[PDB]
Amino acid sequence: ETASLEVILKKIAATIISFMQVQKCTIFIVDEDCSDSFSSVFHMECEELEKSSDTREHDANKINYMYAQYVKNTMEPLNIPDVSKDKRFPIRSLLCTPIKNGKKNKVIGVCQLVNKMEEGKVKPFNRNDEQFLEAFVIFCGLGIQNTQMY
Amino acid sequence: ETASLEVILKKIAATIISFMQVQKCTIFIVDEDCSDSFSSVFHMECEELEKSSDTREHDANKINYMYAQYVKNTMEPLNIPDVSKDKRFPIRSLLCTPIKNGKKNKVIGVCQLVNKMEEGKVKPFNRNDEQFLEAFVIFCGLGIQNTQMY
Amino acid sequence: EKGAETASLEVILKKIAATIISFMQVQKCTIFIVDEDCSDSFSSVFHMECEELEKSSDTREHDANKINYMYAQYVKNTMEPLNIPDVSKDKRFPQCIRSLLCTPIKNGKKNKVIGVCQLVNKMENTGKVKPFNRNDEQFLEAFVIFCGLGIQNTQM
Amino acid sequence: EKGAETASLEVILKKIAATIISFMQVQKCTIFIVDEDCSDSFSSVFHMECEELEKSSDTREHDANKINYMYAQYVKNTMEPLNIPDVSKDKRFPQCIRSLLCTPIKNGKKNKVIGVCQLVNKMENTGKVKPFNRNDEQFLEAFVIFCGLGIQNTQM
Repeated sequence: ETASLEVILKKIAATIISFMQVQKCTIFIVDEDCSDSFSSVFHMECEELEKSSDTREHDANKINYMYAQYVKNTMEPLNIPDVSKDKRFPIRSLLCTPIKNGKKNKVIGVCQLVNKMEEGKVKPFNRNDEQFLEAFVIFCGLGIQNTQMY
Repeated sequence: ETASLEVILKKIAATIISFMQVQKCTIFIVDEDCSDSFSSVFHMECEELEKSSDTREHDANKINYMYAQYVKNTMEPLNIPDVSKDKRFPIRSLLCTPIKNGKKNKVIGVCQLVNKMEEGKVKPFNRNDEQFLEAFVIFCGLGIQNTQMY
Repeated sequence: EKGAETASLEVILKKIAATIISFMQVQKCTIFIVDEDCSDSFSSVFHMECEELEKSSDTREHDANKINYMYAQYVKNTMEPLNIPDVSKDKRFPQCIRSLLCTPIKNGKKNKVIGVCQLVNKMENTGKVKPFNRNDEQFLEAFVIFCGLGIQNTQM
Repeated sequence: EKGAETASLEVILKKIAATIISFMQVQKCTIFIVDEDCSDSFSSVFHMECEELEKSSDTREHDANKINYMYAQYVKNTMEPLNIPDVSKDKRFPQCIRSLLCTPIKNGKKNKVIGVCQLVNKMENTGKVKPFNRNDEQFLEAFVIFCGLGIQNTQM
């Protein structure tokens, strides 16, 4: 049914982004019931958000970069089951994990993930997702380092 | 150099989104010069934006859905070289193309693309991109229709 | 429940191989899962590959005459798609069955073949291989139109 | 300028085949570009494929003993990676060269092999095949750790 429709939409966006070299794609599907509206609105984006002049410094100050510094700033996963209801900071569930380096020198990046979903609804990130993300950034860290030293 | 670094970042985000079933991913790379800031911030997302109750009707009214209705509402590509400087509507370059149906029955969707880029900078969408997008949505339209009738 | 964990795994294996290929720049990836039931064997061997088969500059005239390029040849000269249900059972071209759908890629003006798209073994959710149907044929006919444009922009 | 349009094309061809595979659910895609220089031949044949090779339930014990599963076997029993520069030139395992990097996938606790990752033909920008180096080996060693977790979550 619509699960199949929601899968094509993903494919179409990823494909168009690949072939055209655009940052954003949105697929609007005319709602069959209300022709004025959209039954599905599938969105995707890819972007390098900083090509500036530390102007990048001041961008870190911003409220959506919060959790990133919090994790760079702890060396430890941050896990927020429902963000609307959360009381440590002034879009729903969020996992965010330090990308560390080769021989645990220090921290070289952060993975934020937003809205784990159900294979369904939006969901919290569990200890098992954490463990998976932790194993994932190991190779990432090692890939990121190669693209400079070489 | 950083072009290679900007490519890994894309791969990492697409991969993490694939494996974890999240909507948003952001890869922060600690700026080597200012440890407080981010040298790169690579962002990606995938989302179904409407699972509601036409509540979807009122969502069409919104200012970022503008151009979508404009194209549903014309049957013709819309092409805006620099949006900040544009005078037809109250993020920069934008192409937006109707997804039509099998035997040109009517319109079943819209592709918005934002920010063509250079293989470099952000760029306008040309007549050639249009022609390419026009040929692209033909198979899309035919794929979208299959996931309902079947 | 136990066929539900196996379709799962295939998905992961494909993701794995696609991910590693993309990151590593290799032509071929094969992931073997050791059979839990006895450790001397593999319960899954998931293969994926990616490569350009014509790295030679003529010497291609000879290669084009290979047995495995016949469908391609047939579609190119004929200028129309070819649909075979079971490549073995077929009589004009000299168990587990194989299905084939081969479609021409044309120039905008549709009077000349500029390439060909050959697809093998349409699949069902972990289902068997099946024949390509008319929607399949319809769909690919629409798909190669934008392929032609892509390709042509590239040969500038 | 004219080798610049050819690396371009390979990129498009890979994108095409990946796109069509993904949309169509087929195991194999081959895109042929008709040689502009003479229409009887193909100047590019870009192949990509995707499939599970063990669809049988024992009968796998026999399959695991195939010649093309030896590296896999060797890595699994040995429990450590295997790196071959030119699979032909190599003497323990019974031109255009082939390079091979095969790494074990382990359980969290690292005392048992649960699968194996075999990579073939590391490539250079349209460059030739080359040997896998130590970074290659380092990188894959880090990559399979998360593979193990993925796989295991799947076998619940």
